[PDB]
Amino acid sequence: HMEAVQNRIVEAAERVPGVRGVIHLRARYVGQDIWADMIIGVDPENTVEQAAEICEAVQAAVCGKIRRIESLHVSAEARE
Amino acid sequence: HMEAVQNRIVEAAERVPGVRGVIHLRARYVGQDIWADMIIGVDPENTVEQAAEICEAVQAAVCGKIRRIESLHVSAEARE
Repeated sequence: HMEAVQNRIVEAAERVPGVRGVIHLRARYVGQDIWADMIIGVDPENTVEQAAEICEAVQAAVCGKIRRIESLHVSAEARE
Repeated sequence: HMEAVQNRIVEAAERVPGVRGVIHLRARYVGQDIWADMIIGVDPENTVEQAAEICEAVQAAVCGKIRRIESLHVSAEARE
């Protein structure tokens, strides 16, 4: 069920270089698939280009570890 | 009606230093009030802190020029 899977999403995101916590994570089942929407924190002094790069990195790492996720949006917000 | 008001939103955003076009703008009436959701473009080499600053700037400039707007979210995406 969901919570197990949410823990796995947060844990996978957090192991990616540049991720400063997961700020928000919304996940829902579309049948047997997961669709999710997430915000990560990032260094405020990172450039927008760097923030985008970490987001794709997170998107790839999470999709790679949790196979049932068929849609994942990752966006970023300054933190710390 | 709406389109007039959307033109005014885009025009106000675009006069703010650091705004590289309006990428997306969703506006709806909640009665006589406007609630809107917008994405601006920004220099990819700006820092996340700078991108946030321009967003607040846009939020303030648009709310100040279009009085019926009672809710406005501004977020940012690298452009050019």
